[PDB]
Amino acid sequence: ARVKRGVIARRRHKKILKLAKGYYGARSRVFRVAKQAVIKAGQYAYRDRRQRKRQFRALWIARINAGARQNGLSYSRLIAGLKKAAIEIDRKVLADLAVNEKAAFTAIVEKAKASLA
Amino acid sequence: VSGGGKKPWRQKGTGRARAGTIRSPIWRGGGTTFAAKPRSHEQKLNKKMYRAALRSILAELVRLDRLVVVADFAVDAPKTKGLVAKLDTLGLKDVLIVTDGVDENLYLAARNLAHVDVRDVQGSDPVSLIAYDKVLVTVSAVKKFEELLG
RNA sequence: GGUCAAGUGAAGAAGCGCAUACGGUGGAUGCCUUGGCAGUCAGAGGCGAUGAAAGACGUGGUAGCCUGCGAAAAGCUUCGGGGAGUCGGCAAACAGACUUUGAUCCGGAGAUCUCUGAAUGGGGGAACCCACCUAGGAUAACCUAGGUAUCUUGUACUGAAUCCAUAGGUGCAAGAGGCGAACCAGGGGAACUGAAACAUCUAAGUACCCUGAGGAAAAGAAAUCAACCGAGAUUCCCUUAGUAGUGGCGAGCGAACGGGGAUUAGCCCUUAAGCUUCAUUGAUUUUAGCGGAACGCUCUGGAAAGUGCGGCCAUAGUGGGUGAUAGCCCCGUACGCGAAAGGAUCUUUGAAGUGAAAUCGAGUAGGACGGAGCACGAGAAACUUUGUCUGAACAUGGGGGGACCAUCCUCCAAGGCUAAAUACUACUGACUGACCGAUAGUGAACCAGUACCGUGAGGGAAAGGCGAAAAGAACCCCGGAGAGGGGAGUGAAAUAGAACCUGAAACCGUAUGCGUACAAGCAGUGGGAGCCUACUUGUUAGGUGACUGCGUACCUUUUGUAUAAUGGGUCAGCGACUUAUAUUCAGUGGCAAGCUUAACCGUAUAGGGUAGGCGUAGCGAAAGCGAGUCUUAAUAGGGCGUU
RNA sequence: AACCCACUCCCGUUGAAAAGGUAGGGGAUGACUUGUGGAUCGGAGUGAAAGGCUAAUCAAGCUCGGAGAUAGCUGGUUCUC
RNA sequence: GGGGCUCAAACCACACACCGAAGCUGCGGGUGUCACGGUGACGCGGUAGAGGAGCGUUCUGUAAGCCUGUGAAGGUGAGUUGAGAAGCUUGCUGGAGGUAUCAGAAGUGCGAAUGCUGACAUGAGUAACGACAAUGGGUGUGAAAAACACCCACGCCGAAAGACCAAGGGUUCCUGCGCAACGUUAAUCGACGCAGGGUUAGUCGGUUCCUAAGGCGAGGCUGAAAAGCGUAGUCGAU
RNA sequence: UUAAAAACACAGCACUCUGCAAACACGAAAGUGGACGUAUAGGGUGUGACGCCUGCCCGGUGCCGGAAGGUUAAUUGAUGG
RNA sequence: CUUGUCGGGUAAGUUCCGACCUGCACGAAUGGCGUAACGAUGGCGGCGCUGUCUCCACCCGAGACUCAGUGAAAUUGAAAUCGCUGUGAAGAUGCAGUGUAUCCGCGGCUAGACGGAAAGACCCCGUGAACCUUUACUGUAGCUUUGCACUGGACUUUGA
RNA sequence: UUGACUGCGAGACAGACACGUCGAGCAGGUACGAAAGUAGGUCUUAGUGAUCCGGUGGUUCUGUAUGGAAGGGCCAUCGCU
Ligand SMILES: [Mg+2]
Ligand SMILES: [Mg+2]
Ligand SMILES: [Mg+2]
Ligand SMILES: [Mg+2]
Ligand SMILES: [Mg+2]
Ligand SMILES: [Mg+2]
Ligand SMILES: [Mg+2]
Ligand SMILES: [Mg+2]
Ligand SMILES: [Mg+2]
Ligand SMILES: [Mg+2]
Ligand SMILES: [Mg+2]
Ligand SMILES: [Mg+2]
Ligand SMILES: [Mg+2]
Ligand SMILES: [Mg+2]
Ligand SMILES: [Mg+2]
Ligand SMILES: [Mg+2]
Ligand SMILES: [Mg+2]
Ligand SMILES: [Mg+2]
Ligand SMILES: [Mg+2]
Ligand SMILES: [Mg+2]
Ligand SMILES: [Mg+2]
Ligand SMILES: [Mg+2]
Ligand SMILES: [Mg+2]
Ligand SMILES: [Mg+2]
Ligand SMILES: [Mg+2]
Ligand SMILES: [Mg+2]
Ligand SMILES: [Mg+2]
Ligand SMILES: [Mg+2]
Ligand SMILES: [Mg+2]
Ligand SMILES: [Mg+2]
Ligand SMILES: [Mg+2]
Ligand SMILES: [Mg+2]
Ligand SMILES: [Mg+2]
Ligand SMILES: [Mg+2]
Ligand SMILES: [Mg+2]
Ligand SMILES: [Mg+2]
Ligand SMILES: [Mg+2]
Ligand SMILES: [Mg+2]
Ligand SMILES: [Mg+2]
Ligand SMILES: [Mg+2]
Ligand SMILES: [Mg+2]
Ligand SMILES: [Mg+2]
Ligand SMILES: [Mg+2]
Ligand SMILES: [Mg+2]
Ligand SMILES: [Mg+2]
Ligand SMILES: [Mg+2]
Ligand SMILES: [Mg+2]
Ligand SMILES: [Mg+2]
Ligand SMILES: [Mg+2]
Ligand SMILES: [Mg+2]
Ligand SMILES: [Mg+2]
Ligand SMILES: [Mg+2]
Ligand SMILES: [Mg+2]
Ligand SMILES: [Mg+2]
Ligand SMILES: [Mg+2]
Ligand SMILES: [Mg+2]
Ligand SMILES: [Mg+2]
Ligand SMILES: [Mg+2]
Ligand SMILES: [Mg+2]
Ligand SMILES: [Mg+2]
Ligand SMILES: [Mg+2]
Ligand SMILES: [Mg+2]
Ligand SMILES: [Mg+2]
Ligand SMILES: [Mg+2]
Ligand SMILES: [Mg+2]
Ligand SMILES: [Mg+2]
Ligand SMILES: [Mg+2]
Ligand SMILES: [Mg+2]
Ligand SMILES: [Mg+2]
Ligand SMILES: [Mg+2]
Ligand SMILES: [Mg+2]
Ligand SMILES: [Mg+2]
Ligand SMILES: [Mg+2]
Ligand SMILES: [Mg+2]
Ligand SMILES: [Mg+2]
Ligand SMILES: [Mg+2]
Ligand SMILES: [Mg+2]
Ligand SMILES: [Mg+2]
Ligand SMILES: [Mg+2]
Ligand SMILES: [Mg+2]
Ligand SMILES: [Mg+2]
Ligand SMILES: [Mg+2]
Ligand SMILES: [Mg+2]
Ligand SMILES: [Mg+2]
Ligand SMILES: [Mg+2]
Ligand SMILES: [Mg+2]
Ligand SMILES: [Mg+2]
Ligand SMILES: [Mg+2]
Ligand SMILES: [Mg+2]
Ligand SMILES: [Mg+2]
Ligand SMILES: [Mg+2]
Ligand SMILES: [Mg+2]
Ligand SMILES: [Mg+2]
Ligand SMILES: [Mg+2]
Ligand SMILES: [Mg+2]
Ligand SMILES: [Mg+2]
Ligand SMILES: [Mg+2]
Ligand SMILES: [Mg+2]
Ligand SMILES: [Mg+2]
Ligand SMILES: [Mg+2]
Ligand SMILES: [Mg+2]
Ligand SMILES: [Mg+2]
Ligand SMILES: [Mg+2]
Ligand SMILES: [Mg+2]
Ligand SMILES: [Mg+2]
Ligand SMILES: [Mg+2]
Ligand SMILES: [Mg+2]
Ligand SMILES: [Mg+2]
Ligand SMILES: [Mg+2]
Ligand SMILES: [Mg+2]
Ligand SMILES: [Mg+2]
Ligand SMILES: [Mg+2]
Ligand SMILES: [Mg+2]
Ligand SMILES: [Mg+2]
Ligand SMILES: [Mg+2]
Ligand SMILES: [Mg+2]
Ligand SMILES: [Mg+2]
Ligand SMILES: [Mg+2]
Ligand SMILES: [Mg+2]
Ligand SMILES: [Mg+2]
Ligand SMILES: [Mg+2]
Ligand SMILES: [Mg+2]
Ligand SMILES: [Mg+2]
Ligand SMILES: [Mg+2]
Ligand SMILES: [Mg+2]
Ligand SMILES: [Mg+2]
Ligand SMILES: [Mg+2]
Ligand SMILES: [Mg+2]
Ligand SMILES: [Mg+2]
Ligand SMILES: [Mg+2]
Ligand SMILES: [Mg+2]
Ligand SMILES: [Mg+2]
Ligand SMILES: [Mg+2]
Ligand SMILES: [Mg+2]
Ligand SMILES: [Mg+2]
Ligand SMILES: [Mg+2]
Ligand SMILES: [Mg+2]
Ligand SMILES: [Mg+2]
Ligand SMILES: [Mg+2]
Ligand SMILES: [Mg+2]
Ligand SMILES: [Mg+2]
Ligand SMILES: [Mg+2]
Ligand SMILES: [Mg+2]
Ligand SMILES: [Mg+2]
Ligand SMILES: [Mg+2]
Ligand SMILES: [Mg+2]
Ligand SMILES: [Mg+2]
Ligand SMILES: [Mg+2]
Ligand SMILES: [Mg+2]
Ligand SMILES: [Mg+2]
Ligand SMILES: [Mg+2]
Ligand SMILES: [Mg+2]
Ligand SMILES: [Mg+2]
Ligand SMILES: [Mg+2]
Ligand SMILES: [Mg+2]
Ligand SMILES: [Mg+2]
Ligand SMILES: [Mg+2]
Ligand SMILES: [Mg+2]
Ligand SMILES: [Mg+2]
Ligand SMILES: [Mg+2]
Ligand SMILES: [Mg+2]
Ligand SMILES: [Mg+2]
Ligand SMILES: [Mg+2]
Ligand SMILES: [Mg+2]
Ligand SMILES: [Mg+2]
Ligand SMILES: [Mg+2]
Ligand SMILES: [Mg+2]
Ligand SMILES: [Mg+2]
Ligand SMILES: [Mg+2]
Ligand SMILES: [Mg+2]
Ligand SMILES: [Mg+2]
Ligand SMILES: [Mg+2]
Ligand SMILES: [Mg+2]
Ligand SMILES: [Mg+2]
Ligand SMILES: [Mg+2]
Ligand SMILES: [Mg+2]
Ligand SMILES: [Mg+2]
Ligand SMILES: [Mg+2]
Ligand SMILES: [Mg+2]
Ligand SMILES: [Mg+2]
Ligand SMILES: [Mg+2]
Ligand SMILES: [Mg+2]
Ligand SMILES: [Mg+2]
Ligand SMILES: [Mg+2]
Ligand SMILES: [Mg+2]
Ligand SMILES: [Mg+2]
Ligand SMILES: [Mg+2]
Ligand SMILES: [Mg+2]
Ligand SMILES: [Mg+2]
Ligand SMILES: [Mg+2]
Ligand SMILES: [Mg+2]
Ligand SMILES: [Mg+2]
Ligand SMILES: [Mg+2]
Ligand SMILES: [Mg+2]
Ligand SMILES: [Mg+2]
Ligand SMILES: [Mg+2]
Ligand SMILES: [Mg+2]
Ligand SMILES: [Mg+2]
Ligand SMILES: [Mg+2]
Ligand SMILES: [Mg+2]
Ligand SMILES: [Mg+2]
Ligand SMILES: [Mg+2]
Ligand SMILES: [Mg+2]
Ligand SMILES: [Mg+2]
Ligand SMILES: [Mg+2]
Ligand SMILES: [Mg+2]
Ligand SMILES: [Mg+2]
Ligand SMILES: [Mg+2]
Ligand SMILES: [Mg+2]
Ligand SMILES: [Mg+2]
Ligand SMILES: [Mg+2]
Ligand SMILES: [Mg+2]
Ligand SMILES: [Mg+2]
Ligand SMILES: [Mg+2]
Ligand SMILES: [Mg+2]
Ligand SMILES: [Mg+2]
Ligand SMILES: [Mg+2]
Ligand SMILES: [Mg+2]
Ligand SMILES: [Mg+2]
Ligand SMILES: [Mg+2]
Ligand SMILES: [Mg+2]
Ligand SMILES: [Mg+2]
Ligand SMILES: [Mg+2]
Ligand SMILES: [Mg+2]
Ligand SMILES: [Mg+2]
Ligand SMILES: [Mg+2]
Ligand SMILES: [Mg+2]
Ligand SMILES: [Mg+2]
Ligand SMILES: [Mg+2]
Ligand SMILES: [Mg+2]
Ligand SMILES: [Mg+2]
Ligand SMILES: [Mg+2]
Ligand SMILES: [Mg+2]
Ligand SMILES: [Mg+2]
Ligand SMILES: [Mg+2]
Ligand SMILES: [Mg+2]
Ligand SMILES: [Mg+2]
Ligand SMILES: [Mg+2]
Ligand SMILES: [Mg+2]
Ligand SMILES: [Mg+2]
Ligand SMILES: [Mg+2]
Ligand SMILES: [Mg+2]
Ligand SMILES: [Mg+2]
Ligand SMILES: [Mg+2]
Ligand SMILES: [Mg+2]
Ligand SMILES: [Mg+2]
Ligand SMILES: [Mg+2]
Ligand SMILES: [Mg+2]
């Protein structure tokens, strides 16, 4: 029983070369270079699911700082004031109100201020 | 493999990978690494393990109603159509016929019949008893299984 | 609306990137096969001086090569078969013919059979040169047919030193010589390697070289083993047993007795079985052939063997191929018949020969020295054999029973012949394969031991596929009376067009969409505007990716590599833990104080065969004793073992 | 001078050439040079001796066998959880 | 680390707030072990290495089955399903084969070995085009002329770069017809392709006659065998 | 085929061996060379035209001569156990 | 030691020539000391001559350069392939910080890519290999001693 | 005066193995001491070398047809800078 490798080997190389679509030069058309490019792309994607959550908290916090100082308060003093009174609203929701619903953000900043913080 | 007695090139200095023979298994026309030789595939089965499987098969054939017992089964003159009519009375098409001794006439018929085999008590193996849809046995052959199989 | 100023900044790509669509190159993959590989069952096991194996040259209606033949040259004569086409293939055309008054074709027996080659009349650089003798025929400068090597054996004649007769010399007959894959019996005989170095030892009496024989060979009928009971020639298989031994007692080597089988057989020197060669008596096979059953309609289709419906044959039903898948279309198959003439085998009965050595074994048995062989390496070392040197007895005698002696037992050496069971396959036929399928399988599917390489010995490739059928593209146009194309035709299909099935990847292009000329690095990824396309007209799908956060390839080797340490230009194909025999442990089964057979028979995967192996008892170095035993003066102690 | 040789420079070094070329150099009646044919070879030959030469190969030629020598050493070793 | 920093954005004390990991919590999934009868509990980084469970390829049985010209294998896109190796369904191409399920058997899975064979890239349209005797016009032919033929001039060799024997080669010789490949460019030309033709001996050279070095060598002598040496003899030119 | 030399050879010199079937060399051997030679010859070794010369040591290791004594092989086999 | 010391030659002489003797470590056929002629032999010094040089300039041919035709090679993981100062398998185009900088050719030069080429030849290791030496070990061809055989007769000396 | 004894040995310490170290108690025979008792060398820790092979003294073993013997086993002991 002699087994020939032609059909199975070709099917396996085409799966890798389809994931390497859009890469530059030999990274999208030769198997040896495209195999390493696909592995490193998956290494980056695993790490950047952690970094996506970090990059978005930093963006919300920076926008909350800009909106609070327009009402006479810094970010660190507003967070302490919110925790003092009641509020559990996310940084994600807070950054949305700072840009879109500016009259609601002012009310929250004014209530956090009234907690003497 | 023929040829390949000498080194293709000297060991050092040519800038090529080391070679000792052109008939290497890594080369195009070279030999097979673990080439085969004619060997035997034949296991040992205990005499009693063989009989225990026959008892197990025959017991299951009765439970599944795939065994038909008749009082003697003989035909006169070798004619395939003579046997086909006889088997049609019992309503069997794919059948194994077991008798205490294979008659010449019954062997000459059923030789060209497609899904019919005529065997003997000592000639019927575990595979044939499972392969066919029905087994036809005579009372004289049933007595013969009891002596052989206890 | 005008001028001025400040701000802002679309489009415009020499060329590149990604995506998609079409091509090109290239030849993978799939499917296929006139070629290989390994077996089983048979055959017959040699050819050659009556000229072999192997060749050169020639031979055809027309050039070459392959096949066949040999100046009578793809053939001549006879028998036997058949039953209409034929003049071999690559490889086609044009011609000339052959014939039911029997061709081509197949088988048996004949005839012819150049030159070289053991090559054989003498030479020689193989395929060439030069001769002599006899018989017959021509008259010119020869023709035809036979002879002429060497050695051995036998025979006839002849005859040196030398009288005799010896060596020698001529003539007749008979034989040999050379080739061949293996098997067999002999002569000569390594090393690498292992011993984790290496001398003894091993590898191994292997590889290799040489010489003889045969279809087999060799060996074979006890001066053999056993053990006080017996067996009964030789050969081969399975066990005894990796035991007793042997061994720098290292690495290693390794029996026999006794059992189970295959085969069956002995006969002579007061002259036999047997074997050869003739002549006869019958039978059987081989070399060629002959007969050999049973199907129609319908649908799709270029074409049915496929769909649907109904039948028939069977000692013939998973054969091959026919326009796609056929028991009933063809060739076949089961089953029946067959041979003018050769071959072979077995069978009667007649002859000739051989066996054959004459008369029971003397330079023999035994011994001393040096070696070889026995599983046994000098060892307590028996036995066989012999290079050197010696050397008996005569059946009230001689050999052996592992130093040697005694007693018993058992054989009769120095003379022969003998089948079967056993080994091997270069070669021929049939059948088979959980073998390969064109980088595989033979090096070799194809004009391969070729092309090519080397002075030579020698080494040694690449290279398969149109289509069912050549129906292989008449004719027109561009072009050099080209190459190559555009039409037209053939075809089911020419993007099946001869470099012809399918036609992947690397690699190279054309077209369209988006991006790219102030911007620094493993080229990706998290986020993300804009533009283009499609339709569900935007919580959608596809293509691009301005800008921005992070981010120094893979393998190996290492304490540690982005490492400026190793490896890789890329693609496609191939490429590395197997098999046999002995074992131990685990899982899963069958039997169970028992379990299981090996060779071998076989009604052949059944059944038989229980010789043997393991278990049911241990202790001791052993004799031995035994649920005990060893140590010891010791039923004390202790070691090992026992429910 | 021819002929045999090979002292120097340069060029060439992927060469016109796997040892050459141009310009100079030595011997040139002799222990000379050369054609044809022949003899000696692998632990062997030959050597006015360099371990030189024996078919571009020499501190032991080439070829085929033992033979898949051996390699405590480098390299490589192929799907998934 | 840079910009920049002086009642600091330095240093010494004290205080309160915030940011900040794949740590912890929240929400949704998957798995290992143990206990109970699907729940509870705590685990789930990993090289050498040990243990467990699987995917896919070829062949054999199941299979005289089932699928298939209303289109098999293969190739090329799209969609979809699993934790993965992978599976499934379809458009186009292709034109005749494939193998469900569960078992059995392996030439069973490549990116590396300065791996082997074939094809194709980069260098790059870059180096080079082989003695630095040397060429310029006219005419003809032809699809096309720097190179072919002829003519008029110019250069080079001439103890050769001219003639002739031998060795070696083997048709390269001459003539018609050609230009794909060969010729380091083109070619109408050629030592290239096709087809014809061409070599005439008593005196030339061999053969025949003779021998040298040397070879072979009837008998012979020697040697485990193969064989060595050699006499008569007979080969061997230079 | 990176070394042409001071390296090798050389004429001359000396030592030593060899009486001819020579010493010596190639050959399991037959035989062949030396040599169809014969000590003014042949082999080996060193030195190296020519001139003047070549000194001391015989303890070591070689070679040559001696044969009294000591040691000493195969072989033989008294004696003892 | 050492470029010993003295003399000569030069403006200046580790080389050269002539001496001295303290010969690390000359020496008499592995010859000692001389020697005319000879040498593509080693060292030193003069005359002539000069692009050897100060210090290069111009000119002539063959390449290089451009156009037409034909058309290689080693190399190569993939490249969107800058400087500096640090860091770091310890000497960075690729990492950190920072500075510069529109995109692409052609003619030149070689500072780097630890540039290409050849599994370092130096060095060490392997219970590796060859070949060479000898008073290493164990053997052996050859040469030589003696016993027996081929191999006999007689006489004499002499031991038992 | 010979306890520098003979057969053992509960139990330990050390320790990859092969080796090593300590030892109450029992049985035989002893020596000292009136006796309880002490004694299996020396105040302790170095003074050493495996297996193979060969030799010597014993021996309820074996002993290749049988009775012996040779040879082997067991116990004691000898031969390694
Ligand atoms: Mg394969
Ligand atoms: Mg992209
Ligand atoms: Mg963050
Ligand atoms: Mg965060
Ligand atoms: Mg062959
Ligand atoms: Mg070879
Ligand atoms: Mg190689
Ligand atoms: Mg090889
Ligand atoms: Mg090899
Ligand atoms: Mg091949
Ligand atoms: Mg092969
Ligand atoms: Mg192969
Ligand atoms: Mg059985
Ligand atoms: Mg049947
Ligand atoms: Mg472009
Ligand atoms: Mg593009
Ligand atoms: Mg593109
Ligand atoms: Mg036969
Ligand atoms: Mg014959
Ligand atoms: Mg011919
Ligand atoms: Mg011919
Ligand atoms: Mg012919
Ligand atoms: Mg022929
Ligand atoms: Mg004739
Ligand atoms: Mg006829
Ligand atoms: Mg002849
Ligand atoms: Mg002849
Ligand atoms: Mg004759
Ligand atoms: Mg002749
Ligand atoms: Mg005579
Ligand atoms: Mg013969
Ligand atoms: Mg043969
Ligand atoms: Mg022999
Ligand atoms: Mg033999
Ligand atoms: Mg022998
Ligand atoms: Mg050896
Ligand atoms: Mg060894
Ligand atoms: Mg070893
Ligand atoms: Mg060694
Ligand atoms: Mg040894
Ligand atoms: Mg030795
Ligand atoms: Mg041996
Ligand atoms: Mg032999
Ligand atoms: Mg024969
Ligand atoms: Mg015979
Ligand atoms: Mg024969
Ligand atoms: Mg015969
Ligand atoms: Mg036979
Ligand atoms: Mg015989
Ligand atoms: Mg015989
Ligand atoms: Mg008796
Ligand atoms: Mg008998
Ligand atoms: Mg040993
Ligand atoms: Mg036996
Ligand atoms: Mg027996
Ligand atoms: Mg026939
Ligand atoms: Mg017929
Ligand atoms: Mg028929
Ligand atoms: Mg028939
Ligand atoms: Mg068929
Ligand atoms: Mg078809
Ligand atoms: Mg059919
Ligand atoms: Mg029909
Ligand atoms: Mg007798
Ligand atoms: Mg004797
Ligand atoms: Mg002897
Ligand atoms: Mg012996
Ligand atoms: Mg021994
Ligand atoms: Mg005896
Ligand atoms: Mg004798
Ligand atoms: Mg005897
Ligand atoms: Mg007797
Ligand atoms: Mg005895
Ligand atoms: Mg015996
Ligand atoms: Mg006899
Ligand atoms: Mg045999
Ligand atoms: Mg046979
Ligand atoms: Mg193919
Ligand atoms: Mg092939
Ligand atoms: Mg091949
Ligand atoms: Mg050649
Ligand atoms: Mg040739
Ligand atoms: Mg048509
Ligand atoms: Mg197509
Ligand atoms: Mg087609
Ligand atoms: Mg087809
Ligand atoms: Mg095609
Ligand atoms: Mg492609
Ligand atoms: Mg482009
Ligand atoms: Mg821009
Ligand atoms: Mg700027
Ligand atoms: Mg850049
Ligand atoms: Mg995104
Ligand atoms: Mg989008
Ligand atoms: Mg992005
Ligand atoms: Mg980015
Ligand atoms: Mg980075
Ligand atoms: Mg970064
Ligand atoms: Mg690597
Ligand atoms: Mg390292
Ligand atoms: Mg290191
Ligand atoms: Mg370290
Ligand atoms: Mg790092
Ligand atoms: Mg790297
Ligand atoms: Mg780098
Ligand atoms: Mg390196
Ligand atoms: Mg690197
Ligand atoms: Mg390294
Ligand atoms: Mg590399
Ligand atoms: Mg292969
Ligand atoms: Mg078990
Ligand atoms: Mg069990
Ligand atoms: Mg006890
Ligand atoms: Mg116990
Ligand atoms: Mg010379
Ligand atoms: Mg010059
Ligand atoms: Mg010259
Ligand atoms: Mg001359
Ligand atoms: Mg002269
Ligand atoms: Mg002269
Ligand atoms: Mg001269
Ligand atoms: Mg001459
Ligand atoms: Mg010659
Ligand atoms: Mg020769
Ligand atoms: Mg040699
Ligand atoms: Mg030599
Ligand atoms: Mg020499
Ligand atoms: Mg030599
Ligand atoms: Mg030397
Ligand atoms: Mg050669
Ligand atoms: Mg050479
Ligand atoms: Mg050698
Ligand atoms: Mg071997
Ligand atoms: Mg070999
Ligand atoms: Mg090898
Ligand atoms: Mg190695
Ligand atoms: Mg090591
Ligand atoms: Mg390495
Ligand atoms: Mg390697
Ligand atoms: Mg920073
Ligand atoms: Mg303050
Ligand atoms: Mg905090
Ligand atoms: Mg977090
Ligand atoms: Mg966690
Ligand atoms: Mg949860
Ligand atoms: Mg964890
Ligand atoms: Mg884990
Ligand atoms: Mg199947
Ligand atoms: Mg279709
Ligand atoms: Mg398939
Ligand atoms: Mg398809
Ligand atoms: Mg088919
Ligand atoms: Mg299947
Ligand atoms: Mg394979
Ligand atoms: Mg293979
Ligand atoms: Mg394999
Ligand atoms: Mg494989
Ligand atoms: Mg790999
Ligand atoms: Mg690959
Ligand atoms: Mg890998
Ligand atoms: Mg390379
Ligand atoms: Mg390799
Ligand atoms: Mg590779
Ligand atoms: Mg390759
Ligand atoms: Mg290019
Ligand atoms: Mg360039
Ligand atoms: Mg250039
Ligand atoms: Mg150029
Ligand atoms: Mg040139
Ligand atoms: Mg002109
Ligand atoms: Mg010209
Ligand atoms: Mg002249
Ligand atoms: Mg001329
Ligand atoms: Mg001329
Ligand atoms: Mg000629
Ligand atoms: Mg030629
Ligand atoms: Mg011609
Ligand atoms: Mg011509
Ligand atoms: Mg012409
Ligand atoms: Mg043209
Ligand atoms: Mg050409
Ligand atoms: Mg051309
Ligand atoms: Mg040229
Ligand atoms: Mg021509
Ligand atoms: Mg002669
Ligand atoms: Mg001769
Ligand atoms: Mg003769
Ligand atoms: Mg002659
Ligand atoms: Mg002549
Ligand atoms: Mg030289
Ligand atoms: Mg010279
Ligand atoms: Mg030179
Ligand atoms: Mg010299
Ligand atoms: Mg001589
Ligand atoms: Mg003399
Ligand atoms: Mg001499
Ligand atoms: Mg001298
Ligand atoms: Mg001299
Ligand atoms: Mg000299
Ligand atoms: Mg001198
Ligand atoms: Mg002396
Ligand atoms: Mg003296
Ligand atoms: Mg003397
Ligand atoms: Mg000095
Ligand atoms: Mg001085
Ligand atoms: Mg001075
Ligand atoms: Mg000077
Ligand atoms: Mg001077
Ligand atoms: Mg001086
Ligand atoms: Mg001094
Ligand atoms: Mg001196
Ligand atoms: Mg002297
Ligand atoms: Mg001296
Ligand atoms: Mg002097
Ligand atoms: Mg001279
Ligand atoms: Mg000279
Ligand atoms: Mg001079
Ligand atoms: Mg000067
Ligand atoms: Mg100038
Ligand atoms: Mg110029
Ligand atoms: Mg151009
Ligand atoms: Mg150009
Ligand atoms: Mg830097
Ligand atoms: Mg740095
Ligand atoms: Mg930098
Ligand atoms: Mg980077
Ligand atoms: Mg950086
Ligand atoms: Mg970083
Ligand atoms: Mg440039
Ligand atoms: Mg340059
Ligand atoms: Mg550079
Ligand atoms: Mg460098
Ligand atoms: Mg380098
Ligand atoms: Mg290597
Ligand atoms: Mg190395
Ligand atoms: Mg050592
Ligand atoms: Mg070692
Ligand atoms: Mg030596
Ligand atoms: Mg020695
Ligand atoms: Mg000797
Ligand atoms: Mg003698
Ligand atoms: Mg004492
Ligand atoms: Mg005590
Ligand atoms: Mg006591
Ligand atoms: Mg007392
Ligand atoms: Mg030893
Ligand atoms: Mg006895
Ligand atoms: Mg004894």
